[PDB]
Amino acid sequence: GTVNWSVEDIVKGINSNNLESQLQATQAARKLLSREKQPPIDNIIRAGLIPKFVSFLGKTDCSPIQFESAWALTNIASGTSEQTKAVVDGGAIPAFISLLASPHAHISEQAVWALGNIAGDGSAFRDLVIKHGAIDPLLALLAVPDLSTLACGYLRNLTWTLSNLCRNKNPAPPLDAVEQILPTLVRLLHHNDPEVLADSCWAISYLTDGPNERIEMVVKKGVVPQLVKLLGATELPIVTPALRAIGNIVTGTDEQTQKVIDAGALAVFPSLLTNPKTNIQKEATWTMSNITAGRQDQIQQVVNHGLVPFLVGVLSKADFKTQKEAAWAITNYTSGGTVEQIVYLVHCGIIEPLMNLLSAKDTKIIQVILDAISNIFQAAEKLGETEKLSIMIEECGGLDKIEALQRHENESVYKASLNLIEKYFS
Amino acid sequence: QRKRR
Amino acid sequence: VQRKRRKA
Repeated sequence: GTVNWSVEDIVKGINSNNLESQLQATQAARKLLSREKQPPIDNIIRAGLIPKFVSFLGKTDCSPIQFESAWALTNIASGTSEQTKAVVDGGAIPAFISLLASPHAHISEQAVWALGNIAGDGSAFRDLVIKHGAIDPLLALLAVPDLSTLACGYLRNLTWTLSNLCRNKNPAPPLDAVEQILPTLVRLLHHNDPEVLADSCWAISYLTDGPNERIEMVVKKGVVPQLVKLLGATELPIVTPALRAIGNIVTGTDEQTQKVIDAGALAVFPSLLTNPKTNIQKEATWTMSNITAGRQDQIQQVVNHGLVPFLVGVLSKADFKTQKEAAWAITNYTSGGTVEQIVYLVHCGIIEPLMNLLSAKDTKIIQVILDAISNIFQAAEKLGETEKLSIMIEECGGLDKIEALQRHENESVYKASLNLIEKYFS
Repeated sequence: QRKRR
Repeated sequence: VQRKRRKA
């Protein structure tokens, strides 16, 4: 019927004075734009069809053509920034917002989706969608006693669109928009659908990716316990954003970090630091590095949960980027830790794998390790065991590596290595 | 300390 | 798919 029309036939039908011919041509356009292989987005734009689709969004007495044009425009807006911009430039944003209140759920859903693609283009279009007033009607769609009475796909699209209104930086979303969205977002974060949970966690991760004031906005809503629960989920698409959110939160103040610890997060890190997905291990070790950059009582809670052996393990064997995060976690630990915590770190076996990482061709990790080693030596000086440490570093071949660092192509590396071999191995 | 990616 | 979603 409407399968595989040419752009020319679509144009002919949409330019007729016949609402039904326009409906069939718009459906044919929708089908072209929904084909799996390279939809003719640019051809549809160059035909000048976006304005007509936008006008069709307003034809209340023909809900089928509203739906079909909403879908066509959704898929145009799914493309490049230029194609989304073509949709916006046609006046689509206000028409979709007006469709959010459509009594036909499939049409409102299509408007939600379209607005999500527009907002997903980036910060400018996100904020323009917000200025046109999309948040009120979007959240009104979710103002029900129990989210379970909404259709799974409807709810998933609403959540994904909201996540895009929370996404992107430079600039971040308007503070008032975030505050308006958060109560609904937290309600979705407690819903039982894995895709709703994943996109809610992503939204929260976006909101916590920034200065401490944004973190505080989120933490004040009490979502941290729920984030830790999701951190222990089986579905990787949930763990990943939950871990990202937790990592963001612990980049904030020590109080925010403590909220994460008190929620029980550290108990999940035995699994996360041994998680077979490289990205989980990396992000978990990054989160650990930011926790070991906290207070001494927080380092102490890292110790109490038994995570130092897991950092020793990561340092001993993991993808290099994870090992770099583990090196950072060790340097932070040794910069902020007590002498007893630093010796405990050594008794867990940190020295050998740290020295083994000194044979890397990356200069940052080298400097990080030398700083950690120096901090450990300073601890030994406070204990008088500097010589025992020097010996330990020598047995595992570390002295050779430091001597080689003397002839390194970096100045700070040279100064650190020379300083170590002069203050200790002399 | 507070690496923030 | 995360930024933009084409409806197929």
